[PDB]
Amino acid sequence: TLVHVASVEKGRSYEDFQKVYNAIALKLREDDEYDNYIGYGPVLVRLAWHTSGTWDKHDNTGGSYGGTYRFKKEFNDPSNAGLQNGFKFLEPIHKEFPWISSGDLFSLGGVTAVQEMQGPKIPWRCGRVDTPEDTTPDNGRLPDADKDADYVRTFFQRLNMNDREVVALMGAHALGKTHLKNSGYEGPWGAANNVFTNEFYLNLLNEDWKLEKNDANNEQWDSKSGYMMLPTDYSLIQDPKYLSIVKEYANDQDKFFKDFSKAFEKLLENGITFPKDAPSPFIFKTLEEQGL
Ligand code: HEM
Repeated sequence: TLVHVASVEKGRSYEDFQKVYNAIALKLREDDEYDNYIGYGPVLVRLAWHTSGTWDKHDNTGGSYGGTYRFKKEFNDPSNAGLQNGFKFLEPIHKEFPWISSGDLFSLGGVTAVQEMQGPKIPWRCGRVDTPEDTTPDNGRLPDADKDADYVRTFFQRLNMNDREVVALMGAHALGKTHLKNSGYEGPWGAANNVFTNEFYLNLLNEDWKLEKNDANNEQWDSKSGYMMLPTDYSLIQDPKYLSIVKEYANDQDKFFKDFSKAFEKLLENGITFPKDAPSPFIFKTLEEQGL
C-alpha cells in the first residue's frame, strides 16, 4: 504493498505552515489553565504519537498520513482516552486553516508543542492526505503499559524503531501526567512536566522507586517526591541494554535532544513516500524567536 505519496496542499509553502504553527502556539500560551495549569503541550504531543503509532510496517496500514483519528472507531479506542482534549484544542485551528489536512494538523500539533515547551527543533514535512473511514486502523495497535522490556522491544519493531529510538522516544514521558480515569494510572513523572528536558531519565535513575498499587488496582512505581513510572517505563532500567542508553541521556541533554528530534520526525513520517521533488523539511521558528 500500500503506497501513500505526500501531496502538498495546493499552492502552500513554508509561510503558510508557520502561520498554523503560530496559531497553535498562541493558543497553547492562552489556554494555560488546562489540566491544573500543565497546559495542552503534553496532550498535543501524545495526540501526534498516537495518530502515528498505529502504523504497521508490514502492510503500511495505519500511520499519520490519513488523519483517521477523526473517525469514531479510532477516536473511541480505549488506548486514546483523554486525547479528545487535544482534538478539541485543534478544532478552531483547523476551522481557521481549513486547507490543512488532518494528518498534517495532528502531527504539526506535536511538533509545535515540543518546540514551544523548549524542546529540540523537530523538522516537519507537509503532504499527508485525508483518507476515507474504511482506512481507519482497528483498535489494539497502541501499546500496553503493564508489560516488560521484551514486550516494549518487540512492540516497537512494528514501528521500525530500534533500542535507541525507543529509549529516546520514551523521554517524552517527562511531559504531563497519567490520569486514573483515562488509563488506570495516576501521577506525573517529574517536576518539570510542561517544559521539555531529560528529567525522565534522571528520575528513573535517581529517585527511590517503590512498587505500589494505585486506586485502580494496577501496579506502578512511586517515589517519595510524588512521581510515578509505568511498568513499561521502569523496564528501561531493568533491561541492561536499555539501561546503558537511559544513563547516556541522563548525562547528555544535547544528545537526547538530537536523538529525540530524529526519532519523533521518523515516527511522524512512517508510511509516507516523499517524492524526490517534494519540498525539504520545514523547521519552524518559535513564537519567542519571532518576538511574538
Ligand atoms: C510503551 C510505550 C508507551 C506506553 C505504554 C505509554 C503509556 C502511556 C500512558 C498509560 C499514559 C497516560 C495517559 C493518561 O492517563 O492520560 C501516557 C501519557 C503520555 N504519553 Fe505515553 N506511552 C508510551 C510511549 C509514548 C511515546 C513514544 C510518546 C511520545 C513520543 C508518549 C507521550 C506521552 C505523553 C506526552 C503523555 C502525557 C499526556 C498527558 O499529560 O495528557 N508516550 N503514556
